[PDB]
Amino acid sequence: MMTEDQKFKYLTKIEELEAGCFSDWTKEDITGDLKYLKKGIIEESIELIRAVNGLTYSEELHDFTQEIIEELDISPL
Repeated sequence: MMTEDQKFKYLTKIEELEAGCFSDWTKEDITGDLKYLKKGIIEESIELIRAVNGLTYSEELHDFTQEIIEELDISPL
């Protein structure tokens, strides 16, 4: 189900895309209501499932670009 490959691209995503661009480079298409599901693809911890049953709970995903989307962006691909 995609993911796992582009997850290392998160390195530079948190670098540049932290600006809040609607060219948000978090995988393709919306999985969550506001696409914000796509962040839990890498660390997939169950405690994060509390947020949308898919994404970060915003406790640990920061180094993996969580606050870039965090329900602020709604841009699919």
